[PDB]
Amino acid sequence: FHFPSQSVSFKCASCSNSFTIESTLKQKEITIDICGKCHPFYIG
Amino acid sequence: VVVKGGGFTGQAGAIRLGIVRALLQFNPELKKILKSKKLTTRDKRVKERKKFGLYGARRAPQFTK
Amino acid sequence: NLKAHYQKTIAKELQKSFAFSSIMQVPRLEKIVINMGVGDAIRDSKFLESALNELHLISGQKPVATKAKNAISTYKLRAGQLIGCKVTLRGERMWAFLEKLIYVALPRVRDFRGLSLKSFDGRGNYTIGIKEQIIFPEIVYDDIKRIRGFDVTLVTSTNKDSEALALLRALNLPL
Amino acid sequence: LGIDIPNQKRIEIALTYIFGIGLSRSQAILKQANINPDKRVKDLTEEEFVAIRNVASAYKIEGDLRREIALNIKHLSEIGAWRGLRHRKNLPVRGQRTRTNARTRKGPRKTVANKKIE
Amino acid sequence: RSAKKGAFVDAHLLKKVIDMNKQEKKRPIKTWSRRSTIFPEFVGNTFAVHNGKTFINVYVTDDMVGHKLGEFSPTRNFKQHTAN
RNA sequence: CAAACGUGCUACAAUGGCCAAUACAAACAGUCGCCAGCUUGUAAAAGUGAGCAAAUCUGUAAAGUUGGUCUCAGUUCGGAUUGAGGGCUGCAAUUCGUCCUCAUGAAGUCGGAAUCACUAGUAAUCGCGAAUCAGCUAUGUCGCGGUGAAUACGUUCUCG
Repeated sequence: FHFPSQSVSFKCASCSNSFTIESTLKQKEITIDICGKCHPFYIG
Repeated sequence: VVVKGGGFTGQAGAIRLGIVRALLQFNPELKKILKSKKLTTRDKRVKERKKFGLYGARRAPQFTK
Repeated sequence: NLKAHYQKTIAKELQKSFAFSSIMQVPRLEKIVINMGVGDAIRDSKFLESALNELHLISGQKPVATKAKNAISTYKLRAGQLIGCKVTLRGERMWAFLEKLIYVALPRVRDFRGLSLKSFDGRGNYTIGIKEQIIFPEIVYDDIKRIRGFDVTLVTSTNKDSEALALLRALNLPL
Repeated sequence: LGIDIPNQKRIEIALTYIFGIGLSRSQAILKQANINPDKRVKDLTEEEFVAIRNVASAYKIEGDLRREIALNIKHLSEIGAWRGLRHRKNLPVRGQRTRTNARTRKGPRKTVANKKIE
Repeated sequence: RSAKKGAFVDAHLLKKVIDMNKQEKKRPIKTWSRRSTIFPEFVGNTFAVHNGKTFINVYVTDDMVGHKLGEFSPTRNFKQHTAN
């Protein structure tokens, strides 16, 4: 048996853009400190 | 009561003696109760002069053997 | 997920970059393997159920452990006593894992400066070294006996490194 | 940075466990953030967090400090200088009593017999 | 420097440095004083610094000028532990 | 400097730290020294510039008190080795000065057989003064004063 994991919202945590990726479905709209598109090491 | 110098407990003892002396001169029979309770003037209880070679007043560093 | 975006843009510019005029000779993604490489579960440790549940949560499919391929005489390991985990990834779960890692784990590292000089087999398959337990948004707060990383690797169709690196750059993995 | 700090404490002490930042600089960075610290508050919002990251990046985080100090020690040790030679033998450099009291780097506790008399 | 002799140098060895800074930088020059702090103009020569037994010849590298000349001259011997 | 004896300071903390306000001393020293106040400087400390040949003035008391404050972690107690930036001193700060700022926050829970001080402002202690210089981890040494105990049955044993 496989436990279902469905999309979790991720649109604004430190910037204004992100892609909706699936995670644990027991919670929705969780915030993270920094993502890829606003990472100072990512671009600079 | 007006004091000059000394710690609060020392000032307390000073005003103790002042109060008792003024009471005694106020009325002689007060003397009697001063002998009844034996709470009386100074017990000459003051910091003794510490000596050379002693870190305190009665303290030697320690004796090695 | 991004497979629609992959076919939307990346495939055509990959075709245009290298002169081949074929829509499928460009490198493609096949599978991602997750291995745990357990070397601490010799005595009554947490025996991977912490790892089992965290890996099953990050990937809903059942993780499968593996036994020793030989008998190592420096421990009590003799062809058995299953260790580690084996998770093969394909379908929607390519992107499910890839975006989670690239945009949720790498910036989440305590300190990350990137490292990509030669991590290939000489045929274009890139290994990724996880550092800490907490790089996933979800994690069970039970402590593994030894805090460790995870073994993950990306495989490519082409046996060449330049095209695989170009595809990874198109996917924007930090170098 | 960005690690989940231990809960159940004031913000002032909350900004101490991070490496590189002690007490006074934690106070200055907190005042720059203007969190208005209260008793045993740990998480209230995220708009404070972004300011904290910005001001921390204005200063130098633990990782870069460790790299720069390691590089400085390497430079002072790979050039002709008594400080580098001293650090290479694992002895204090700044000048202390080196006779019999240096046991912070000179092994936890090890000893050898002296010559015997009589 | 604090301009209040917080990084003072006797500056009387520097006269020989100015002398040798115009003669195509020939290697041999006699120089020994623990009182002197080095500057970028010094690099490219030898110092016969006095440890206490003989004028040991040293060449300061071209990576830094911050510290003093006397710091770069080892004098104390190695312990060579002898546990009796 | 591979080590051990020592003689001490300072810790193992909620018989407290930290944040602020707030008292209570004496004795001694002081004309290129005490430095008042002020410009300041994160503060070190620089500068400006009174007074003091001194019962006029300068040496700012500290423990204590009022409110919080942290709630039993090897921590916020504790701090040294360690890096950088500065300050004073002295013509000189690597050996081989000390001060400040940011960091560094380990080890250490009352320390084994054995041992030392003391019958009252005495031990416990709390901050200051001074011979020493230009300066000096002297955590010394000669003192000042602040709070303030406990115990003393008798010399069999123990030592002199």
